Amino acid sequence: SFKGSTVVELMKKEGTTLGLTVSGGIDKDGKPRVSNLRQGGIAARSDQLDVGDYIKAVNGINLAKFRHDEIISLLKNVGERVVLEVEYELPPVSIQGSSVMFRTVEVTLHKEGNTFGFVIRGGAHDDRNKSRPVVITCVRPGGPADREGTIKPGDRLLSVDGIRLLGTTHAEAMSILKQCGQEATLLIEYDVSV
Amino acid sequence: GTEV
Repeated sequence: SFKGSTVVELMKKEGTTLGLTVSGGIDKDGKPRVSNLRQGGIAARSDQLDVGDYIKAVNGINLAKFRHDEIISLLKNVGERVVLEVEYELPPVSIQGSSVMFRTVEVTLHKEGNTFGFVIRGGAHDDRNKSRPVVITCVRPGGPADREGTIKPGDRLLSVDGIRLLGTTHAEAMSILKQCGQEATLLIEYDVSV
Repeated sequence: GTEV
């Protein structure tokens, strides 16, 4: 399958874990993968990670040739800055059909912990095999997007304060959301039956 | 898997 990739930076706190559960390794059935994200943890609250994501590398160290326990030792001994290179299954492209119509709605949200409480996946890419609309794949319960109640997994992010996301990469779309201010109006596209 |  064609994969999307993304870089996630997590700041580790002196007396705590990341709330990130990792499965896999050369001695295991699967490759290194996010298998759980602890509720309210650093990893969950980043809004950049999802269960099922593959971890290709931590701090520029490729994980694939490590045994499971070696990957864990690596993660437990990282300093405050953890840099995960992540690969993920691309979001399916929703297409307008006879029974599916697209509509839009403006959603205003305020930040909390510098995030809007949703994960985006996809984005423009030179390799058209990897190129996708920017899809909101997860909405963290209790977070801003969840509280406001409009945005749903599968919805597309079209613009952020009138800045349109067409042609923008995943990294670019993330920066637009980061360099956003504490409030933002987002344009959301979604599926309607018939 | 193992939690970190």
